[PDB]
Amino acid sequence: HHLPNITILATGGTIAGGVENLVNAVPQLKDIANVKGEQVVNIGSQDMNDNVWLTLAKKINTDCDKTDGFVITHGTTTMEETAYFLDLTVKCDKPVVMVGAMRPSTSMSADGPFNLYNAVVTAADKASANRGVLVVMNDTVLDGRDVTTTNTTDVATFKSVNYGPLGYIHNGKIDYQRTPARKHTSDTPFDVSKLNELPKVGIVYNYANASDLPAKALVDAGYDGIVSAGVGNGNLYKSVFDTLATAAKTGTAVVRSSRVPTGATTQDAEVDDAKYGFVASGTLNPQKARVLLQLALTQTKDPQQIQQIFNQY
Amino acid sequence: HHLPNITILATGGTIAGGVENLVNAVPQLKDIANVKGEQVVNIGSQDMNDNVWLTLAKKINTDCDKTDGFVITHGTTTMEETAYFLDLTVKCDKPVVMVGAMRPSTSMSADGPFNLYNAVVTAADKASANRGVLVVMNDTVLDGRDVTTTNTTDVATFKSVNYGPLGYIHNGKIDYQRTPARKHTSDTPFDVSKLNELPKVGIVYNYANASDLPAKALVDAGYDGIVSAGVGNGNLYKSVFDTLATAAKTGTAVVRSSRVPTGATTQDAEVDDAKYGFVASGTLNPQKARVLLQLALTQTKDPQQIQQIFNQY
Amino acid sequence: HLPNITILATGGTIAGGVENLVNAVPQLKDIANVKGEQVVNIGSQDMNDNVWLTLAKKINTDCDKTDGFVITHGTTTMEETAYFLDLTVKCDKPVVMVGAMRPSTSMSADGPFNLYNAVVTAADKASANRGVLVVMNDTVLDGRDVTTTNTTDVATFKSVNYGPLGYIHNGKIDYQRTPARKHTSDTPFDVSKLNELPKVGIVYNYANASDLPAKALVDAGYDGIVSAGVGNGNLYKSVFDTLATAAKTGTAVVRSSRVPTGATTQDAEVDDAKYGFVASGTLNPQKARVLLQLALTQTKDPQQIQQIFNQY
Amino acid sequence: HLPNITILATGGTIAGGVENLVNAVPQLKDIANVKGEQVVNIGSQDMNDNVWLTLAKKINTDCDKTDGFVITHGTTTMEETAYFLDLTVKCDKPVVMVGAMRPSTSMSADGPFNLYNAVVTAADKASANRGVLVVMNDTVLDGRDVTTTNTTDVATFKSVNYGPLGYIHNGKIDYQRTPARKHTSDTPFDVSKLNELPKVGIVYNYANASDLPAKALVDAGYDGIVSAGVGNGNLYKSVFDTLATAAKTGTAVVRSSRVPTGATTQDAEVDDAKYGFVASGTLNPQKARVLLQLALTQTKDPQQIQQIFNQY
Repeated sequence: HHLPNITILATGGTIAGGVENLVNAVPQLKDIANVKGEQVVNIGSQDMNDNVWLTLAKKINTDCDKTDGFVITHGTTTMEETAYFLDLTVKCDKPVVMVGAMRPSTSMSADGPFNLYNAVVTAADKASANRGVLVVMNDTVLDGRDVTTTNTTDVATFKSVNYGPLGYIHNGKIDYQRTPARKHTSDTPFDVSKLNELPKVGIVYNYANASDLPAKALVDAGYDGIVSAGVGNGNLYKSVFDTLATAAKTGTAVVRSSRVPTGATTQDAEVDDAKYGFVASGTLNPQKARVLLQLALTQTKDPQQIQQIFNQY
Repeated sequence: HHLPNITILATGGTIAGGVENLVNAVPQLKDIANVKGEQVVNIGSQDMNDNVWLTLAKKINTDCDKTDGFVITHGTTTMEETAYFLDLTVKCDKPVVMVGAMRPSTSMSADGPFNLYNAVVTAADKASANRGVLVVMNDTVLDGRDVTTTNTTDVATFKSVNYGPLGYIHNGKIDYQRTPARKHTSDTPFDVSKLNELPKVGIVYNYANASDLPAKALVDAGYDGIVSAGVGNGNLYKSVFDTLATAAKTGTAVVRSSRVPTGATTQDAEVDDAKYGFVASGTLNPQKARVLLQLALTQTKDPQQIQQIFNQY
Repeated sequence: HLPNITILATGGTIAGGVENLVNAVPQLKDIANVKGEQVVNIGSQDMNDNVWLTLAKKINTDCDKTDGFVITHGTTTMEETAYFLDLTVKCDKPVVMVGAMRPSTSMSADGPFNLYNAVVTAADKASANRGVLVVMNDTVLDGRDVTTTNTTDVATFKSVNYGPLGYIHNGKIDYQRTPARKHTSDTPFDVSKLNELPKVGIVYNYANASDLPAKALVDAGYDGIVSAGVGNGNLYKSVFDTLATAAKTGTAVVRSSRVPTGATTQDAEVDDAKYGFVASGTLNPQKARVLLQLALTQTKDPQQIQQIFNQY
Repeated sequence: HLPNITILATGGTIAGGVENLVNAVPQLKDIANVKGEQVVNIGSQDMNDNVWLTLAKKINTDCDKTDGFVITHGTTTMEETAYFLDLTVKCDKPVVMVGAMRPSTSMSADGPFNLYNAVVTAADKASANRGVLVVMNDTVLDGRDVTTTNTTDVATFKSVNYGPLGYIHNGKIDYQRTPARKHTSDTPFDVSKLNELPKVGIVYNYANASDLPAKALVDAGYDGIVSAGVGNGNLYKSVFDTLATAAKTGTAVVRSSRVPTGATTQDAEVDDAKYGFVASGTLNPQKARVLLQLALTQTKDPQQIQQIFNQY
């Protein structure tokens, strides 16, 4: 019979070819779906922020019943953060698919048009429901939790570096062989429909001879939470460790992640988490650990509980 | 005729099996070289710092004539930083080889013994001279500039993620097919033999809704230089960009690197470097960009000159 | 009350006979009651159909007598045996394969810790119902996707298209994935009455390829030929012509690829419908052989072989 | 004064005949004076010895008439042609190969930007003396190590053992590496008088492997056989016995590996000295064929073939 209705929510510039005119930039979209577009905000992905996240999640939650699936156009710099936020806060189990482009739309061999096409194909496929928020880039379907950018410029940068992709797309057909095991979307307790702001969580970097001043500035300003981008398996330079130990004793939530791009920051391996009240991020990298910590702090300030959240989501 | 003399400088705990007794932990070392060991410092790699670096570089430079090659035992967390520092400051063109272990020496299938063996094999091979400071891990020879840790726990974590390894080791023989093109060791102008400290350079992280407070703390404390771990191709969150723009106008050196684990942060692509007085790090990740910036600042505070250094070393 | 784990050996020892293992790796005692048995003693590179049938029958038979199985197997052909077992084992208890890239007498031998992690894996209840597993280098990999990516590296084993199922740290496994394709007790393949498998060989494509290998297999009456194609399963002209003719005579022909990752997709490069060819999807040539052998025990029709290739 | 770059085409067009290219990619005009010529018109999967000899002769002949060459070639066998040219081209001007993973009429076709970057590469003086290059997905790769890693991905081309030579950003190349093995004008191989190459075929190893492919090649008088071995170049028993016998009769036998990265090392698994076998090092089977063909134009002694395999 008929084609699904897919809504395209844009957050920034056009990635192909005016969100209302996408069907004229990529006319092949008409054969896959009845497409409607809305510009929700217009900003550079590098300036992505908590208000945009709250706005997007509310919009998807409210409009879930009116459409068969969503495609979100988003810049590549912070795609991985936005995707995990929505993966935790969207209560709609219809396909929510994010997509961007590594090359500008006017450039030779621009990747955006085919990325957009494939994203609409993903959002229109019934098998894509109930898998969480998805990122479609370079002929691959990736889950919002594991997905990250691995290269500054490559069209193939987006990968799920720990657990792999969910599926591959070839000629408008998707071979799914995986689905994420951690809880997402409608299975999480996080509800943002009444929040107009989120807890303050910052990130500090570790390295040889690291200054403690970044950590001290965040504590002095009353941050709710601090993520450490540790060295190796979440290790801290001594002055950073002293400042964070004190902070965690006096009510700051402290998550140990790693600057190292793959693998888990594991619980009491290098550092005695139970003694200091620290939380280990597992496979969440620093920027994703921030997202989960922010949301955890809307429900609890207890480190043992926060740790359990980091083991479930 | 006879075996080379190799000196093993240790910075921390034993990686096999007491630096003087390594020849009893790995007796096969005797067949490859006449080995001597010295404990230079004893610290956790996560607490690595500028004084240790200055001490190591002086020691290698002074002792260069007394030995055929050096092996340095070092923890894995900051190996990649220490290696690049020495790659720029060591004036000895005999093999300088760093080595560590991802598993403790008492654990089942400890990687250290064979890593140590292979490191001594590398340091004893005449073909290893004139290639810069080398890291030997998991049967692979890696140059100190490109080498980084890719996984929190894997024995195979060390990779040269942009340009690849220099050689592979199989049965005590190395097949070298590459050598680094950027200038190293005795071809650089950096000389640390008279320095008892280095310029202050810190790192700030970018992410959605990033605080500018870490950057402001470093500027207020008079840091000489700031490396930004940007999003994508070295992009900055707006408040971080405003603070750094001001800082660079008033004499702080500012290098744009990326949190993204591979690829170059390229010069005037995303950001107008010439307008703001910023320097693009190319393929140096944030912690390595710090090392080069520190050394650049012992010779110049001019951004155009600093950029040229970042294009040569 | 520790689980009972059976170790079935197929070759030499990977740590330190088969009942010496608890002496070689004393930490095993703390995690399982281990019993060992030497099923065959063969080098992995000489792995064959008989060993496969034997292993599947032993596991299917002893399923109710133990809580899980660890099979010690050499690394060269581990990926083939693992997938065969993945399709033919009807025990849904953990079945975990393990080997070693370095010999047991070498410095920093990988076998002991690998063996220890394999037993940890087979003893964990969360490992059941995931199909046949390979445990190497602290990683838990599914039998369909796992392949060896490097000739000598201890980290060689990877699931190159869809990734691992779990990682192991201090004896605990973080499972975040399970394979979607049907395995073990969900397959129709039953080897309990078979003493032999259909004959399936493999030919390689490259520039200026001889069609002689393909002709030698056709002339010998092979039931099936898998092509290790160039790119997206393409064939050198002369090999193509030999295989189009054999397909018309009822030889089953599967297009796979010499290229180490990605699917050989259906009807994209070659018109499979027209020549009666089957596309392997993500199965590399040696894995596509395994499935084709089994498919041929149920059917010789290409369209139904294609569907099997789309479900298992 | 822009460089003169010649585009030699071997098949269809990768952007948009061969002189239409400057209309298809107008930005080329700003970086080079481009002349095009269609040397053959063949699908990459049917690539053969004749096309190789022709391309090497054309480049060797026209070397002094142009500043660099771009060769448009289909992706399936690009890695083979690139290495053949790398050993036989005596022009030390840039020779750059390029192709496309998506067809020119598809959405987000990769050929135009690839072609543009290839011409950029051939026009840059820093590209000379690095041997024959492949330029794909903003990356500059050497002809010996480059291989295709995925069946469909635009990013498929990688130098999987030693990495790329350079990356291209906004028309500038950051070169940080050059290949150490001898190439182009440093090799002894000269194809200028040859109308044919020695016959070298490829056999695959796997569990329960037939020795029929190997026998079909021996019986036909092949000069050389490359084995795509399991693990570190191992051979299934029956294939081993067939090839040990052929080696004794003077067939040249090279052990390579089906495993996609790492070296097939000398005397490690198999005693090469004793059977007269040669180990391929990092050359995969299809690349090892190329070098073996050329080695056989100078010598039939295994020890000297081994040395060639250790130098080129």
